[PDB]
Amino acid sequence: SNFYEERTTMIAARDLQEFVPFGRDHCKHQKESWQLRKGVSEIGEDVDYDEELYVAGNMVIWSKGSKSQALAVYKAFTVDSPVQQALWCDFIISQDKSEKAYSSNEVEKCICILQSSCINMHSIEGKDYIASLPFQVANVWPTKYGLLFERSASPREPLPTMFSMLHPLDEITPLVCKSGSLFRVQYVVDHAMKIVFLNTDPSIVMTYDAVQNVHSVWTLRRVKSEEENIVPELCIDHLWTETIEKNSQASKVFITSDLCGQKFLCFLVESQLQLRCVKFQESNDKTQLIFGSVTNIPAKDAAPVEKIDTMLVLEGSGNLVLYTGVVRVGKVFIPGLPAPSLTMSGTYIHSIRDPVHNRVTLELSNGSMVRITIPEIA
Repeated sequence: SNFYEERTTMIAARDLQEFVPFGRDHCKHQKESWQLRKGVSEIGEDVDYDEELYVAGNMVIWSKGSKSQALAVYKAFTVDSPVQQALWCDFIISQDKSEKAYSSNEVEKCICILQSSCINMHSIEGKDYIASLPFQVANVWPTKYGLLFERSASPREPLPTMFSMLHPLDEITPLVCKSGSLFRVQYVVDHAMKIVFLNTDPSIVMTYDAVQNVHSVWTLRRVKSEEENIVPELCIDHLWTETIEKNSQASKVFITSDLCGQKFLCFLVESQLQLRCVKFQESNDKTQLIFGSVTNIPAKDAAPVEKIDTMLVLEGSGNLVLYTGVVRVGKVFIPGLPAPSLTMSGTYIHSIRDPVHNRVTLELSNGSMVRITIPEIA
């Protein structure tokens, strides 16, 4: 007899609901995009709030609601030309004078809407900032210090390709980079370097080097007073380059933690169907990051589920698999929606997105979208 001796683990997903972005209803009527993040509840309020930032054509819809409450609040913005990009961002108002772990910078939170002609920043407190950039914007990224712009491509004096904006009314300034050697700072001018990820805490940037086909991670910080070299405000400071087969630009990047607190920086390399997960941790003197082993996890797609310290992985086969960091926990089962080897339906999960609390969106192959709950394995 087996005597309860363990062999296989199966995870019960539950609380399945059709998902259609809130903003889809409140817009003109075809390209659309959105992102979800957690909203804030009041102190000791027992409810999970979602925020959605939705974009279609000339409109941006911000909304906040709950899966448990009927009504959501929303704010619509309409501009005159197609929205290139919309994002949440924040600008430092007052720098933290304290070393204590509870202390932080006072900041001004905004919704940033980018058009061809200009950029608009709408603060939560009610200020509309209007600015424009002297060049074409390929992409913009929120950072700990505001916004970071990538310029589209159009003696020897190359124009810098990356620019920070520390306050919506301030002049933008070129980014510099510092890269350590064994045996100095300079302007970012390489067009081969592509940003793929920003994070605020820890304050880092991940880039893909399009000619050497390897990713790098950097500390994003203020320039030091030895800026003897228009003067930069921010700097990217090389931390790590992967040791690695064609290696494409990462399609998705995120941080996850396992059950015992080990963090990983994970980036999905589509061309190899791998999720590369690199351990990292803060220095014990807390001045910078330390990087450990990298693990390749087979994946078509993946999403961190932060509230419960696990990560969902979608395999090439269409199987959903739950991880905690790089340790596989088990297959995830969804009532009504079998894996492909278990159904005659042509319907499979095409992709995974919008993790908030313990819920995640599945994009299904028949066009529709479904939101599910992943239980604590805690």
